[PDB]
Amino acid sequence: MTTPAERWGIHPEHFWLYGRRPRQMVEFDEKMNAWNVYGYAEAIEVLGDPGTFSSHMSRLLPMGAAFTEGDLLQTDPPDHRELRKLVSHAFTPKVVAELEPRITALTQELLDAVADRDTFDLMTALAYPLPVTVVAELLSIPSADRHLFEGWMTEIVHSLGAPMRKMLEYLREHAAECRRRPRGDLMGKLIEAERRLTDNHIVNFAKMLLIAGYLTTTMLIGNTVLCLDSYPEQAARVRADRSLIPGLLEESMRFLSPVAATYRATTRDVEVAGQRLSADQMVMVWFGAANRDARQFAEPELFDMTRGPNPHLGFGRGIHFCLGGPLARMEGRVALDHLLDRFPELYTDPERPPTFMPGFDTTGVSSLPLRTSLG
Ligand code: HEM
Ligand SMILES: [Mg+2]
Repeated sequence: MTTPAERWGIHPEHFWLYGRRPRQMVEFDEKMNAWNVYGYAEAIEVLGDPGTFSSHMSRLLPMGAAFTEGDLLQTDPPDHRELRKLVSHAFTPKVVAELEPRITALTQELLDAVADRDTFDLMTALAYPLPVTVVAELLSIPSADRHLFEGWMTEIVHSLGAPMRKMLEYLREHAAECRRRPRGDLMGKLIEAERRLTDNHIVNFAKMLLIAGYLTTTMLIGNTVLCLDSYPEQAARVRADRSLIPGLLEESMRFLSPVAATYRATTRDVEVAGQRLSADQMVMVWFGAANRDARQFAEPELFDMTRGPNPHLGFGRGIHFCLGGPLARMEGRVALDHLLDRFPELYTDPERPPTFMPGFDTTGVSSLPLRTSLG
């Protein structure tokens, strides 16, 4: 069975998508000026030692100058635990269950708009519009303004290979307005914590949460549909047994990891897998490669939606593991379950092929033209 990567030419430089094993699991990369970690055990070691492998990437900026406080992804212990503890109750299974009906209603509304189409782009119809609502609800952003965020996000991703300033100014005004009558929501918790967090900290957290929760989820949705198109026997079984959807989404994350790598900075000289890293060097931890390591996964080149256990690193591991995982799992499940209900047949179009997000550290669909019948 031809993989999505082979069929569509996904990230030829991500050699693990093509079954090739690294020469060694830790290796220095000249173009990025960074150490790459490709192995599962080595990724676990790096992720589990934040004292040596810092997430505060500003430490690598050259002599000179830088304000990332409030961004949990950039924050090391001891502040990391304190900031995460302040916000973590916004991400629980109880919150997931409270938001699920809203996500289901929005999914059905989005599908009504395309249900009669002969062809449509899954990404524009469903995968891009859906994931803003969760982040907007967490941040108490008015329903009126959520469209702004979809536009700004996709625009900024386009520029990278105006919208960011407008988004940040909205976020600063939103922080200032939320101080007027704070409520028992996440914005209020950020405001009330006690030094205290300033609007700069709150804007950093809000920008982080949009980066973290939007396009990742979009890619998960698109990637999973792409996998169903390439593995149609598995897709038929999913359609007939929707309890397979969660394991399908986990295998999609293992096989096409939306976050292909994260970043660390060494704080000291350190040896990993026989390699001598120096202090003040960048380390890229390639979740996508670790997710193909045959020391951990049997037949890692095969897409198997019933793989279980499936301890993939698509949501990370250790202190920074994805706080949004339960929300993302729900969004993917709701999107896929209703898509399959509304379209008894879906196919890619060899004349309008899928395209992929450009970032070298991502693995995901950016456009997915589909046909709703053959003919
Ligand atoms: C399938 C979709 C998603 C993927 C693949 C994903 C991937 C990741 C990964 C790999 C990390 C760890 C990064 C690191 O350790 O350096 C992470 C962290 C994070 N993600 Fe996600 N994520 C997803 C969905 C979400 C959603 C929906 C939210 C918001 C609810 C979110 C918010 C975050 C936050 C806040 C962090 C930082 C956690 C911390 O610093 O402790 N993510 N994500
Ligand atoms: Mg350093």
